Amino acid sequence: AQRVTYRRRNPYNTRSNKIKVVKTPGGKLVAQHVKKAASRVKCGDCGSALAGISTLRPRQYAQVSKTHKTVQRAYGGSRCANCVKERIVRAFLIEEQKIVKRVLKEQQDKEK
Amino acid sequence: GRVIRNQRKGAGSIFTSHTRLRKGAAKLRTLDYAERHGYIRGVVKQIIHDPGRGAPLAKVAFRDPYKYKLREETFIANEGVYTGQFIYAGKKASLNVGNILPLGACPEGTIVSNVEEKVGDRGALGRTSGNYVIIIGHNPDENKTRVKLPSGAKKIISSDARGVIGVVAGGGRIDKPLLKAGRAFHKYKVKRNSWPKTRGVAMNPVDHPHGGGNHQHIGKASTISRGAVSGQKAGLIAARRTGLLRGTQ
Amino acid sequence: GKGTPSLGKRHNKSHTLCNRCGRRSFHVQKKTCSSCGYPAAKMRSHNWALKAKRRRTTGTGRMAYLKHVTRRFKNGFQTGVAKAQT
Amino acid sequence: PSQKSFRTKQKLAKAQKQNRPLPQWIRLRTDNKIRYNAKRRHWRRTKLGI
RNA sequence: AAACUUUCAACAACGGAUCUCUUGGUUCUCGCAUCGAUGAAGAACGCAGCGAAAUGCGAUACGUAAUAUGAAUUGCAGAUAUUCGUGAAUCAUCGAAUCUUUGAACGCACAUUGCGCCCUCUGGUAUUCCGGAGGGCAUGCCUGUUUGAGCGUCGU
RNA sequence: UAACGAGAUUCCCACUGUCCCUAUCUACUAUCUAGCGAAACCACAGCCAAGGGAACGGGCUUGGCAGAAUCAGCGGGGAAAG
RNA sequence: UGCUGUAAAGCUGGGUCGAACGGCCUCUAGUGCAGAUCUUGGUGGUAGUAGCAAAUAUUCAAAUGAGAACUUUGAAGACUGAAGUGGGGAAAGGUUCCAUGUCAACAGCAGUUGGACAUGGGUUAGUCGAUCCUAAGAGAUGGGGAAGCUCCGUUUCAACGUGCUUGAUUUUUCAGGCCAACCAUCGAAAGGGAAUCCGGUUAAAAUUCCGGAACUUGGAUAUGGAUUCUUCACGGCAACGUAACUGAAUGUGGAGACGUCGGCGUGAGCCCUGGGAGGAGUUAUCUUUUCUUCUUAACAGCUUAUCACCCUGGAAUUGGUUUAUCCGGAGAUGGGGUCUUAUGGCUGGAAGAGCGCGGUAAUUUUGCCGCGUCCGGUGCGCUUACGACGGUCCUUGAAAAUCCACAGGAAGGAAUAGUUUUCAUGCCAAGUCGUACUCAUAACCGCAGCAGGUCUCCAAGGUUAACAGCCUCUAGUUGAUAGAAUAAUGUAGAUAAGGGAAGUCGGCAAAAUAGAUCCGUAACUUCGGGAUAAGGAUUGGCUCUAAGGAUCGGUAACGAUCAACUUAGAACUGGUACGGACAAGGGGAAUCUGACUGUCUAAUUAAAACAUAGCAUUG
RNA sequence: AAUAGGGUGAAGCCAGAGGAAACUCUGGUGGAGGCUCGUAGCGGUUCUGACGUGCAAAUCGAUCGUCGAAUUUGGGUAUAGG
RNA sequence: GCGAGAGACCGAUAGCGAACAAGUACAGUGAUGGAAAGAUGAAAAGAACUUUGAAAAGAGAGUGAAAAAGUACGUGAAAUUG
Ligand SMILES: CN[C@@H]1[C@@H](O)[C@@H](O[C@@H]2[C@@H](O)[C@H](O[C@H]3O[C@H]([C@@H](C)O)[C@@H](O)[C@H](O)[C@H]3N)[C@@H](N)C[C@H]2N)OC[C@]1(C)O
Ligand SMILES: CN[C@@H]1[C@@H](O)[C@@H](O[C@@H]2[C@@H](O)[C@H](O[C@H]3O[C@H]([C@@H](C)O)[C@@H](O)[C@H](O)[C@H]3N)[C@@H](N)C[C@H]2N)OC[C@]1(C)O
Ligand SMILES: CN[C@@H]1[C@@H](O)[C@@H](O[C@@H]2[C@@H](O)[C@H](O[C@H]3O[C@H]([C@@H](C)O)[C@@H](O)[C@H](O)[C@H]3N)[C@@H](N)C[C@H]2N)OC[C@]1(C)O
Ligand SMILES: O[C@H](c1cc(C(F)(F)F)nc2c(C(F)(F)F)cccc12)[C@@H]1CCCCN1
Ligand SMILES: [Zn+2]
Ligand SMILES: [Zn+2]
Repeated sequence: AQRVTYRRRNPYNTRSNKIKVVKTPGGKLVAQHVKKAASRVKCGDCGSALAGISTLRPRQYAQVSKTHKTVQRAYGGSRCANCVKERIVRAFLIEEQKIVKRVLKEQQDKEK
Repeated sequence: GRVIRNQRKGAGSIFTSHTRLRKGAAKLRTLDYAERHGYIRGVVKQIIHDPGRGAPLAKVAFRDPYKYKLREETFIANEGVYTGQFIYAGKKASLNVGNILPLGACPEGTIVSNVEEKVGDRGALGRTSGNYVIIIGHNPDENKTRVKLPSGAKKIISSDARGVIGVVAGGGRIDKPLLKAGRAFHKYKVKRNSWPKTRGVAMNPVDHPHGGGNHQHIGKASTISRGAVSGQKAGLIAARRTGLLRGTQ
Repeated sequence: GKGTPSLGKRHNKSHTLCNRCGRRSFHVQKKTCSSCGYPAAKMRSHNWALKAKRRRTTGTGRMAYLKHVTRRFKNGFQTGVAKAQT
Repeated sequence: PSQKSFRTKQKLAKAQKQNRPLPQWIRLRTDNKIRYNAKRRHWRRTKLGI
């Protein structure tokens, strides 16, 4: 079986020196150097991976258009769908409850 | 003779603390206007492990009163504090577990932790896992509060000093035996270079006051004067007594 | 194993070349030359080492400027140019 | 090593230049004393100490 | 009796004593006062028609100018090099220059020939991006200039 | 005191050239040759017995004796060398 | 050659030689050697002596040459045996690389050979590194010490921006506004990090050259498109989709960015294998035969997924479900969708390349031509990458540069007009230093071409549990002074009648045991162990038998087709052999001692010594 | 950055059996441990083997301890002569 | 340091470490340590040419006052050797 060598001066099996073995059209078996895997973009509230967002090494996000980096919704590429829904309902219910505290206080003030 | 290990520790070369994995110092907020006069609300974001520490820490976020900006604080987590909980700190804060109150605002018998010795030092007393400080009494005319410390000592502190309601989490670590030299090795791997310990009587006379002899033995009293000098203080420093403790203290 | 076997593990230089004096006496971790004391402003020298003073002192180099001072003094530190004769 | 600094490589270039035998026309000059280059160096015997 | 060994002599070796010398050393005396930010001493790397050293020199590189002098240099080669002459050779003399990369070493850094910024000129369709040439930007302190700060403080 | 131990020790079973009691075989040496070619050590040297003697001599005194040049071994002596 | 003197010494004949030297009277001293384990240099005996014995091993012929055990070529015999004697690197060396010449010295024999000697040649980058970031750490600065060299401080008791944005104005001046918490600098050729691949080419360089095909960053800028009269786009219930599709200060979030182990799944490379088409080999006889070629990069488009999520619906006769037991009224099963693109498929790249055959041009530089390059299968295989899971800790397993996104709503914008270079295409540019070679039984360090030491990647067939041992293919070496003999004594290795530790301080050394299956296993015990306790039986070859699966097709309890190596049993058979080489525990009864795993006297001590968990005391 | 192949078989989980109950028993599954046999690796017990003017100023052969962690190791960095 | 003149000084193992391409060659990680080594002849006239040899060299010849001066070069002792 054909055996391979590193194509760079680094001789150690580090995180940045991983290789894949490929067969060329010359019939040769060569080592090919592999870039590090990308991680998912994650929600800023719950930490889950966001749907609809491309998985890229961070410098590569400056090359793709805006539709691969966001979702058409409030907080689109930042927070997931469920945490956006949960922010909206919480904002509505609390601000309604604030009015119930304000109006009730006046009645407590008025009744005495 | 030679400089003993006692003395070598103070130069701080291989005996400095191992702090790469630590999660920030655990302190109360700075006393600001809001805590002096009212209260400020924050929310618990994370409860995390701090290597080298037995007690978990709480990451709590607060709004900055004076600019549009979010302030994160590192607290010592009391037992029962959960992520998402609202935390109240200030003079007018309610008596709830995790709240930060002046000691004068807490009734007699209140259990409190991370207590300030002086007003505004951001916490000195009762910080390790399972420990706490008890409020014993108030002296309003002198603005002083009397507390009981984990060691059993009683102390008088200003009533403006703060504490956090509850008991520091992680209590009960020491009830389980370490069982292994390796567990002790992993324990001090994130604390400092204090382990293993060679016994003084196993050395030669250059190394220690206990070294040498044709049997291993101390050879003079192991109780050392408080007025002794460095290189002599090995053994029981300024002991009032020795031997097995019997009866009450 | 402290002799020949241990001598096999010598491949990390303690000193490299010094910019000031050029000796290979620049200690890598201390960033100090053990010979001339670079980067201190003063040159390293000791009265207990007179032979070290001989090796690197005025006159061991080129003296590209002091060489000609005594001739310039001899003519009273002239200014100007020489004059052709009648 | 293959990986080397500019300073090192410049020293190595000068070391090669000085490792040559005497030009034989030198010996013909009036009152010549040098018969050979006494400052030769072989890579395996005496090390450069760079 | 040979061989062998031992002693002497002759010649030849081995080796470098002896003798003769000496552009060196060593001591004494006489006279003089002249290093450096106008960048020293020292370091590195280069430079010749043919050079590795030593010696000299700095991209004007075994040297440029100038003054003096008056026919060489020389191991070989060779003038678009020279002889009753602005003329060979000359660290003879020396007052004008050149003086790489450094070094107290000065934009920042230096185990990197790594990285800025300012001005003038200039190339690529360019106040901004990329390139070239020249000139700049260290610290402590003094005198002065200018622009400022303080209910320290005067007056209106 | 279970478990563990290149720790110290006694006995048993198995096992055997440890022994009775030695023999035989192989490879590499040693050996001989061509080439190459050190070192330790060295007052001078080198056969014994007795004597006397710094009380254990290669030399001295009295005897025994005594014939070139040598090779492989050897470990009595050189109160061998370090 | 002699003479004189008791002597220290003086004189003279002969030879050699080439430039200065002596007697006498005095002066002066660094003034006389056999020794000092004296100093420096030189030279013997020893002595042609010790010795040039590890790493399986060499042989025939030709060529070259004065000369060949040692060079070159051919033939052969061997070995390393993929955990290499193969192919590369980091550290270190520094020209050792390559070609030509060449043998005085060196290569402890030799030498025509060489890492030697001499003369030349040789290292090509926007994409590989350095460079940049920060790590432990190092360290300037207002300063505080110190007689001082300097010490201390770096969140440093300090009036600390070589700030930035626009509206533009040219006037190189302004007008504002926004902030200044933090930020000197150095610190990784294995951490972080913009971007390149394949084919070909040299005596010696190549991810750097040539050919072709891309990519990234920075900039400029035109066309096309998209958007706007409802000003800053539409669609989908939704998850979310798209060629585009304003967005200042400020704020927030994500990526960078992270231990380790376990089995499971998928991919890729390798291994194995059927058919077919070329080529080689064998052919006494046989073998639809033994061997060999049949390949496909970065990049572009479309498509492809476990997990996750959305919609519907409303569950006990609880159901779904992994090798591993979790999940569901906080919405399961069921039905239908969305998303990440890791990875695979098809196409472009691309057959034009490479490969295998066949025919030619010819001393020729270098080619020129034709044909084929195809279709399948398999898995507790090996390695490696990824994935979904599960365990684990008084252990919870970097930082910064850098990039993106969101929140916010400043400002500016249409009616026959501004965008926006986050949509397509087009234009320009990418500096500096390194780059040869060795990486080791000869290029590094051990004084040396020293059996020592010195970090790491790739990894074929058979046997097997096995990356062990043993044999083999590719690749590489055949190096290590040689010849003749085979005493003693050695060193390394074997066997031995009968006895069986009588030897010896002592069973030191050796022997004996050993794999796997089945059986059987005591005291004691901290209940976990002890335990492979002890102690027995079996094992080859051949011919059979049985069991254990997958995919399709409607009492299918069935047929059809395919497919892997495990297990159990029986007959027969042999000089009773058979884990047949290899590989591979001796066991038991007790005492002293340290609980255990762990650690130290590099180079005479590994222990009962040190450590340890547990226990106690002290501040 | 590195670390064959086996043995044993901890919690947790599934099924069955017994019992009035409390609970207990059996078969699987699972894959724990400064566990174990044993390579690489790391170490260095014994022959008191070789060598002992060596291959070597500490090596060589066999035998041996350990081998998933208090494991092994490169580079960077810190500690400096009472 | 720069410029001079001298000596009852030393005479190449002496005198400075160095009379010479000496603070050189070389050693050590480093601070540092640190040698040896002068003389053909007036002049290279440094041996043309022939011959034996693969060559190095030899033998003749030649130059020189001398080769009993041949770049192993003034003289050329002793140990040691033919
Ligand atoms: C009487 N003179 C005092 C003078 O001694 C000094 O006080 C310092 C004070 O500035 C320091 O405190 C200061 O500096 C420390 C720094 C050293 O870390 C800072 O942490 C702190 O915030 C700062 N306020 C304090 N730690 C010590 C006092 N003697 O300055 C204040 C003063 C009043 O002038
Ligand atoms: C008990 N008193 C000792 C006294 O004996 C003496 O110690 C010396 C010590 O100073 C010497 O050491 C001396 O010299 C050595 C070296 C150059 O030899 C140096 O390494 C060291 O720095 C220097 N101090 C050491 N070689 C011997 C001791 N007895 O010096 C004083 C003292 C340390 O207090
Ligand atoms: C060519 N070899 C050279 C060689 O020149 C050598 O020279 C010596 C030379 O010094 C001797 O000459 C000697 O002359 C006298 C006297 C003793 O002869 C000495 O004192 C002096 O030092 C020395 N010049 C001379 N006789 C022989 C050459 N080989 O010098 C050294 C050397 C390397 O061996
Ligand atoms: O002084 C006592 C007291 C005890 C405790 C407790 F021990 F639980 F921590 N916590 C108290 C508290 C408390 F800390 F807020 F919980 C407040 C007042 C009294 C307390 C008694 C308890 C019963 C009610 C009266 N005070
Ligand atoms: Zn979320
Ligand atoms: Zn220096």
